[PDB]
Amino acid sequence: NPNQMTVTPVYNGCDSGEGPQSVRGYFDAVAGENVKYDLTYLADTQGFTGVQCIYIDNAENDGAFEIDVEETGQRIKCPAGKQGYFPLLVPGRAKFVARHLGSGKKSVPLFFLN
Amino acid sequence: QLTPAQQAALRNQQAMAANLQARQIVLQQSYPVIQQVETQTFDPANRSVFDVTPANVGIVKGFLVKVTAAITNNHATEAVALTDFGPANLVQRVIYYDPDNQRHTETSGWHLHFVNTAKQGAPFLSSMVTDSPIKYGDVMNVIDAPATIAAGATGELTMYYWVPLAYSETDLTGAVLANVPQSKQRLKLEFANNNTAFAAVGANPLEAIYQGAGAADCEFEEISYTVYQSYLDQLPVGQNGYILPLIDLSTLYNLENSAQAGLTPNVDFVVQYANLYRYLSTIAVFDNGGSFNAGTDINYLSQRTANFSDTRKLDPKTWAAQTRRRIATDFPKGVYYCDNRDKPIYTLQYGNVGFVVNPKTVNQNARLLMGYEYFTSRT
Amino acid sequence: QQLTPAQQAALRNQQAMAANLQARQIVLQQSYPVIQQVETQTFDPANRSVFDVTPANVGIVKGFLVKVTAAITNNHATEAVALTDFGPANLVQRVIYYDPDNQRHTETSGWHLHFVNTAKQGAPFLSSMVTDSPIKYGDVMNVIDAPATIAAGATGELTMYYWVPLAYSETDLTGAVLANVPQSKQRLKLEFANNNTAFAAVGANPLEAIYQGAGAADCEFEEISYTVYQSYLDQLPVGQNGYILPLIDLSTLYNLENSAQAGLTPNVDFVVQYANLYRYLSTIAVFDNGGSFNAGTDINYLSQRTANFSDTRKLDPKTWAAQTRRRIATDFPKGVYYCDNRDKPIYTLQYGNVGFVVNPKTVNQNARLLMGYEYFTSRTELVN
Amino acid sequence: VQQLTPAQQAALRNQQAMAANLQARQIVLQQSYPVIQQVETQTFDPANRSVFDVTPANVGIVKGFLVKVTAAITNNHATEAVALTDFGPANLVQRVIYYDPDNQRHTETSGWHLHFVNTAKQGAPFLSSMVTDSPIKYGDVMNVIDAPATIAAGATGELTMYYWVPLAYSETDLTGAVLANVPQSKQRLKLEFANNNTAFAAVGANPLEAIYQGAGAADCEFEEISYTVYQSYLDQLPVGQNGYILPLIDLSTLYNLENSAQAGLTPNVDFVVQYANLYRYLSTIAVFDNGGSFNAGTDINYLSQRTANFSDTRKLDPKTWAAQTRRRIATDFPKGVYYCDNRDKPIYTLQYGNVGFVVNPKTVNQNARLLMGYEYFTSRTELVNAGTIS
Repeated sequence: NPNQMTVTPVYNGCDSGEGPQSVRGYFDAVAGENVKYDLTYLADTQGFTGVQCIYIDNAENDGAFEIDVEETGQRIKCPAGKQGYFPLLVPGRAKFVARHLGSGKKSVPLFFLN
Repeated sequence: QLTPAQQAALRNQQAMAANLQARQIVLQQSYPVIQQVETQTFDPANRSVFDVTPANVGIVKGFLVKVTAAITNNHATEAVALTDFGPANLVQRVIYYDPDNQRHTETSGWHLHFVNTAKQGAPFLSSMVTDSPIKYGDVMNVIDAPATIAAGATGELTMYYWVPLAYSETDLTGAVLANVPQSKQRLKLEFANNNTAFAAVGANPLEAIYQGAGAADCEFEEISYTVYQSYLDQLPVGQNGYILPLIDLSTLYNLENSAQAGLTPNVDFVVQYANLYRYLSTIAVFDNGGSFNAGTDINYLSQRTANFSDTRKLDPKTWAAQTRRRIATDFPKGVYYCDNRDKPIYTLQYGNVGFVVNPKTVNQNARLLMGYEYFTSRT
Repeated sequence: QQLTPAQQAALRNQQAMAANLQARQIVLQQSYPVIQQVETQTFDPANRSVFDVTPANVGIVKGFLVKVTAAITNNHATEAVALTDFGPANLVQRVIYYDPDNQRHTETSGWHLHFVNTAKQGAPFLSSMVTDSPIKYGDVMNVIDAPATIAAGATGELTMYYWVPLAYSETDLTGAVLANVPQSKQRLKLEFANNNTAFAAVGANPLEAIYQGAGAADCEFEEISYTVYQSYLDQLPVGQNGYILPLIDLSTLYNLENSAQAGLTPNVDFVVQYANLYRYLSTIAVFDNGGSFNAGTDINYLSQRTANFSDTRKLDPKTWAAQTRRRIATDFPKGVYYCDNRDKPIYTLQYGNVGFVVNPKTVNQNARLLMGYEYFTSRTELVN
Repeated sequence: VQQLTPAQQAALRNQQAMAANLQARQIVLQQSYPVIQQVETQTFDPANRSVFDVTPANVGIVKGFLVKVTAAITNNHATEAVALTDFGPANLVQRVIYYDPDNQRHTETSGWHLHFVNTAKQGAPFLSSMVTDSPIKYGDVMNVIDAPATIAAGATGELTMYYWVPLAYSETDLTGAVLANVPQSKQRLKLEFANNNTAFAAVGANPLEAIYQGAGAADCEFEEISYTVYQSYLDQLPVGQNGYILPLIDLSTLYNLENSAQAGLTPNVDFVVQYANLYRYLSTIAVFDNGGSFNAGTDINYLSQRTANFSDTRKLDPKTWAAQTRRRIATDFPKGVYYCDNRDKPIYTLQYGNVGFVVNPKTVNQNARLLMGYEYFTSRTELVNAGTIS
């Protein structure tokens, strides 16, 4: 009742184990990042570096936090507002790209650098 | 006597016995209640995500979500036909958060629907066909969808989903106490839209409702939902206030799904169980690059423990036979089910366990969509 | 000690309940079930349609299985008739049972009794389920059967079965009737359909009819036959005082009854109060909308409500139907609504007056709700 | 005043023995884990052989065997087709016999009787797919038990059949289960399959044991048959201060299915098939093979179970008898096949023939007979010793 409303969850702020995560590339289709992380995982800020690919960097938070990550150019340190339920969305607007994202388990650099 | 171990076993038994007694008393003394929480009619072209706010009352067992829709095929000449999941794809995702903002279930409409069927022991809310001359049958169209929607037409589909908190009507494990002022309940429903509901010929039909040569010109006219909240009303009161099964109400029960890739012909593809959870059931959907086959692309399926020891390594038809004993029919093409209700998969009880699929054929973009039903208790 | 009469009487119960259950368990573990034919008769309902069957007085009687067959001929020159929604369930119009003390138990319509038989089975009563099995299981024996249509000039054959219960189930003897004795006669009375009730003209109310169509006026039964089988327990265990018998079970009545309620108006809550003291196990509501039977489209919602205006299950028609699909694996015929209260029977005096509610969206002339109840209830006591 | 009564169940037992047995069973189930494992697969041509002796694995407590059978049948006739008989693929296995490690036989019956019991125990046609109005595409997707309704002249049909050979009564009742601890004395699961002489019936011939019948039958043949046996057992066999913790009543009781044939039927005369003593009969199946004709009750006046004090405990017309069966399997068994459930109160005579199964036939053709099928419990023997030193 009394909608619309939104209710969100986040691991932003606590860190029971520091960690790093790696890999991922694509060209014209929608790329998906599914996390199955019950044994070794944490939710963290992500760092997206676009190197020679100067198409858009795309960041998709899950259904609980609808963050649109806007990127163009050289990389930076970003803080996602992730959902506690696991999710990952990614999209690149350029063709034939290297995405080398950094999934951080630990609260992170809140700015953007070239 | 009995020493240390025996202390902890005795405690476990006093706790288990106390729980069961409390459950029995709640069931005999209380009162059920199922009441509408919210209804809305909309065009998914305008909005497809809704955050429903359940009422905070007593112990919450779950939500029955009624979903109706009208779809029009405006293609000049071509029809569309239901996909294997059809109306089960009217809801793309469902996520529930309790008053402490702890997330419980977070899964797809199709996975939730398959679990609803597994728990019923037959296709969920279906009407069985019999020779009875008395006119029983599909009278009320509880779950229903026109097979096709022609260019220029509007169809009315109906679908129901039960979003569980409590495991069942008698096992509250999973029930919700909605006796903590402050802490409210959150039910997010993400519905299908024109992009997800219609698949062109040759496209992957996994998340779609209809597929066919007329897909590009199909549009929802509207979708409507009504959420009913379920409740065990008139709780019994005793000298300590409400008589409540404390273990039941502080234990969770969730459904979740994920996608795994990396399959290659004749090689065992192993999906490890993400250890600590007590896995009650596992659903594996072999999305073979958009193709869904009736077992012909699989050599065998199995559940294996750290040892290389298989507890049920079966050819596809025999695997299907076990499922026919559970739901009186087969799940749709490429959908495989495994019941572990009486002895939940629980690593730390017997090493790492994995769900295994050894594929006979592997197309491009092949993957296994895994759906789990599990408890995650005091530990 | 202080004797709290109320607390004590309850205690006395609690011991009564335990004694009853133990006696039931012992009876079930120790007698042997028997089902035997009591009477068979073949007749033309144009001659006689009411029969008083006399059950045999032996042991504890659990119920009666009544087999009914019939041949119907459509002699219309050109028009056919088609089964109504209830069809062969209307071969028996009414059934009434009286025990040896002449206490009446069930008294209801054939259609209501049949719907309860289905509810208790968890599927259409004695039906044959359709499957993909290549082995030739199926409708082999035509246990309950009737042709969908009877064309002008044709004769159709029908078979129908009804279970008239005394005992609640095979394991719960509540409602059973006690034959260690002397007593009277029950009077299993069967009132059958005849040419007047079985055939409805186009536009007429099909509620009580078996066939409806343009050929109705020229339809006639050729014959009806019934065979009553009595199910009972023989070789009753004997102990110390005599027969070991569940006294509460045998002094409780398990009955089915039906009635008609009128006074419906659009968008207004039509409330049918539960008639107090009985422990209502199930409720069936048939919305006979002036001869029209609709699949929920003439109803806004249905509910069960208690004296505070508090609804325990106020549901739209499809959701109400969903609950029923969980009980009988399909839907009851158009306009027939079911409500299961078996585990927690509706019992006023436990929580104020309760009512069954229907808020109609459309109300035609001569609209009414036909209510069918399944209940136990016994005596009741109290004091200051 | 019917007999026998339950006071002879108590008089027949030591409640200490039964109490212990049951407790031990529960500990084993709790401390055991269920396993279903392939033990053997084989493909062959019925023209060369059709009888096989499968050797189960000697591990833990064996509950039963799931037997998968597939076959390809070619109708080589020039122009005539054949159609499934009433039993169809249920006749892919003609007979089954199981011998335990102690050389004691348990089940010895026909494939069709075994299949009908599988159905009775499931409460619906065994491993069938029920039809519903669900728009979601559940249904006969996997063809678990399947066979073409007809095989036209020149065509080849593919069939699949499954049978569950039980040792244990159910998943929760281990009565009849077999302790096979790996000590090397072998079990024997004997299977006799259909062949080119039993699978095809000519028009006018008795179709009882056949899979297909029709004008092209003489020219039908098996291209091949394949079977896979899966063994279901309980593992992590318990050990205590006595050694193996084992239930003794369960393992000294036998849960068997057996068949027999009786002849001598005469119109309007009670034909009585006596039950033997000692056995606790859980169910009875009677097939009225009326000289090759199988009718839907029209050749029978009534069926009953009779005894020996009361008279009949359930003398019923064929349709009413069928009604009781519809409550058990949600449909009717095939034409001429009659079922009787006595699970809650097993037929147990103490004297031979105290109780009989009755069929009073309306019409009796030449070579008429009743093919009986029984499910029963009967006691074998147990002791508590083993050793091993190395």
